[PDB]
Amino acid sequence: PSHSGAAIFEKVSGIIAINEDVSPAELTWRSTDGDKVHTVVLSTIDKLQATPASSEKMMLRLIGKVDESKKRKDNEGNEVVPKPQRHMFSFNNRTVMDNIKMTLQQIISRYKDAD
Amino acid sequence: PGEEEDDERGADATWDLDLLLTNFSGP
Repeated sequence: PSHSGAAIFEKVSGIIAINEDVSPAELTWRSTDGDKVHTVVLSTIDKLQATPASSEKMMLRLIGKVDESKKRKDNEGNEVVPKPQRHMFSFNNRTVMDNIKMTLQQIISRYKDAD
Repeated sequence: PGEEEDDERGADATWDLDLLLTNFSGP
């Protein structure tokens, strides 16, 4: 009744499960008919947002990391962190999402406090 | 596009609920 849930990506449905057995508590996604599996390491993930009250669209969004240290200037003497790789997960379950986001989200704030 | 979703109604409301824990440094 937690961690494991259903989610969809790129029009491909699958099951989303979190793993708190390994060092970097990560989660992997596996499709049922799409014959695909996406392992998203919460470690590499720094951001996590679910859709509550205001957002009844039931969807979980997790972003990787950001390192501006490797940025690059420009003709306008301006720079910025290299556009990372964000991920927006969306399922047709508002109850599930809020159940898996609450467990996967906390880990971010918990990890970020040490990582 | 027009009669689609997951990118106009069912995918545009999670940009205002999180982003406030211990990321991007701070304390």
